[PDB]
Amino acid sequence: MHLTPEEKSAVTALWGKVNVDEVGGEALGRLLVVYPWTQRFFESFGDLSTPDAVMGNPKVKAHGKKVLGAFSDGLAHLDNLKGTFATLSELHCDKLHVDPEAFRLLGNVLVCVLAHHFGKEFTPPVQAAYQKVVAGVANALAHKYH
Amino acid sequence: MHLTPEEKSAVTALWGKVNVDEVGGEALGRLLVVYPWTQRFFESFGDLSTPDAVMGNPKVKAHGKKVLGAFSDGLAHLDNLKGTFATLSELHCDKLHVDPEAFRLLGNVLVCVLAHHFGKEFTPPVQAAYQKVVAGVANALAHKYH
Amino acid sequence: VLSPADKTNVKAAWGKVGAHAGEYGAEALERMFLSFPTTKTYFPHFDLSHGSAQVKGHGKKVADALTNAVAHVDDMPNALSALSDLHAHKLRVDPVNFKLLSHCLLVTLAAHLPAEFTPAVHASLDKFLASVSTVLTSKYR
Amino acid sequence: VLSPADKTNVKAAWGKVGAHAGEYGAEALERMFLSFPTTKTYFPHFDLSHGSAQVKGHGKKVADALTNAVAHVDDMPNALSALSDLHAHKLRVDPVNFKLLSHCLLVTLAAHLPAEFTPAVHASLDKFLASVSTVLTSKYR
Ligand code: HEM
Ligand code: HEM
Ligand code: HEM
Ligand code: HEM
Repeated sequence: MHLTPEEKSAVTALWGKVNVDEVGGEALGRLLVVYPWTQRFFESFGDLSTPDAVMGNPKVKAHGKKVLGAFSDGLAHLDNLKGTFATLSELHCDKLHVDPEAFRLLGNVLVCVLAHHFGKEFTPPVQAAYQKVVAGVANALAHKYH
Repeated sequence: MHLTPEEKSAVTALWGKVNVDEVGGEALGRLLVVYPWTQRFFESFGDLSTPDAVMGNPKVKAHGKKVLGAFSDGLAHLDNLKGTFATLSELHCDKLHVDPEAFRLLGNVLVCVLAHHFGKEFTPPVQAAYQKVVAGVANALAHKYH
Repeated sequence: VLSPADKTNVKAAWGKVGAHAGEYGAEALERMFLSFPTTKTYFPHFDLSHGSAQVKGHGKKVADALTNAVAHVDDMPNALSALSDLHAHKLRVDPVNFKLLSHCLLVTLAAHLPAEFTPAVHASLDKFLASVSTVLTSKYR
Repeated sequence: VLSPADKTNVKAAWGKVGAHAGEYGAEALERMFLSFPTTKTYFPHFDLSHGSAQVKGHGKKVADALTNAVAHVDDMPNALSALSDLHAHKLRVDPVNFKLLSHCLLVTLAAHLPAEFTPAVHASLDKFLASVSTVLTSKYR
């Protein structure tokens, strides 16, 4: 990344405080609610007819945990997100047909969730560093599209 | 910059046929006309009140030629655009205060200009090479923003 | 908002398209698939090969809709309601992709109507495509 | 288009902001300057340093205008005519920028209105900032 040692440390330290279970479920559900068109990829999850139905949907919650998990592991390879997400980039392209823009929407949803959770702790400088990571991750994942 | 050898040859073969004086003038004029907000950077250029006032403005023509001149040079260093464009990047940021989005609008306008001029010669695949190119240049020009 | 001028511009340039709208529709698609490969994620079911009949068939449908929008330039929201509903509810194309297509349509027209593709017309067509895209995306959320 | 549920959600959320809108305007700007440094190109004449009174003042101004918009949620176009004017013909900020400030505004609200920043309120506020953005850039061309 073009992360400053200071920026790296900020990312790393807040992350340490994250419950991926809860944050993953919420980020993905919020995505499905704020930007309803992203639901086109989760037809099989069920009833996403309402905020409550999305937020309550266990398939959504569990998919959320899987997504943040992989995200979480990528924070360990911040100096090579490209290589960390290569196989995932091909998958998303070749099997899933997910438009990379959704990677971007999620990213911003993630930052909103983090702010939501951490209040005060989630400062301008901390958000700045997180914005670089989400951007970085999205690029990494979209990297193998052809 | 994922320019395949064949994409690179294509950029270059077409660029051989371009009258940078002319194309520069057209691309810049056209930008001030399609996205009039971009006129915010040229208040000393005089009358930009109408399409003819812009397209014909001697100052717009001269500036266009300058801009495309710089771009042309960039085309000879497709390998090192960031390096090629670093002092300019800094100038646009620090002195001119030019929002980088302006670099992307100009790229698209330029692509329309090349389509307009070459007609059928500007094939789908040639367009795709040029799309990579204008993007790389815009990115190079924004690399030093802070 | 489109001005009388814009309207005249669009009707005139589209006027020139005539019977090539279909072919120009197919070409704008190919241009888009080639320059912005991410757009391809919406056509997994398509043969995106050069001269694909699916692409031909699709380019005509798109051109017909644009032609329909020009015909109803003073009532686009209503002339396109159905297509607006389809995109919002079934297709669910991310908004960003409209701009990509619009762009490739402009390149296509530029490539075919050199005499008409003036700065003024260019600007008018760009505002037009933007308007169409807004309508098609209006019922998204 | 803002639904009645949306309008309610927004008025609620903003209701909670209260005497802090000025502070939240300022905070949103600060987050914007730091996260999207290209936005600074529009404020060369400002002291963009932390706690700058220019930034604080501008923060108030923006907040106030948002307030006025929530209040005229039913007639935004009219309530913000002047502002749409200023932006289209004087300021000439690129439309892409509106989306960055909107985002920094959500983040700020979320970080400050924990209980109130539910998924449904989040969606509404976003739509709202989007509508405000559309209004402010409607006379650009
Ligand atoms: C932070 C960015 C993301 C990461 C790290 C990520 C990661 C993953 C992982 C690890 C899987 C597991 C599938 C497997 O290994 O077979 C997966 C599946 C999937 N992802 Fe992504 N994802 C991301 C963003 C998204 C977004 C934004 C969407 C759509 C809105 C999406 C749609 C899907 C779908 C539809 C599947 C398949 C799940 C299934 O089989 O039901 N992903 N993703
Ligand atoms: C391909 C992208 C571009 C290139 C290669 C380029 C190149 C240049 C060059 C070589 C100069 C003269 C430098 C000097 O004065 O020392 C210049 C100046 C300038 N450029 Fe850029 N430019 C580009 C895009 C833009 C765009 C899109 C805008 C605004 C919409 C812009 C705004 C300006 C302005 C306002 C000046 C100074 C003009 C004056 O002398 O008052 N440039 N540019
Ligand atoms: C101004 C731009 C657009 C217009 C006028 C347009 C119009 C149409 C029309 C008329 C159809 C056929 C509906 C039918 O079956 O009767 C269609 C289908 C479709 N469009 Fe759009 N559309 C536009 C933008 C987009 C974009 C940007 C994308 C994605 C990159 C897209 C993706 C699709 C898809 C996937 C279908 C279904 C095709 C099929 O399965 O046969 N559209 N569109
Ligand atoms: C949410 C949308 C926005 C609202 C409601 C808003 C509101 C305002 C207000 C109320 C003013 C002050 C008018 C006066 O001085 O009487 C203003 C000025 C200004 N705005 Fe906008 N603004 C918005 C978005 C933006 C964005 C995204 C930018 C740039 C990135 C921007 C750039 C400016 C600038 C440069 C000024 C003048 C600053 C000065 O010299 O004091 N605005 N805006």
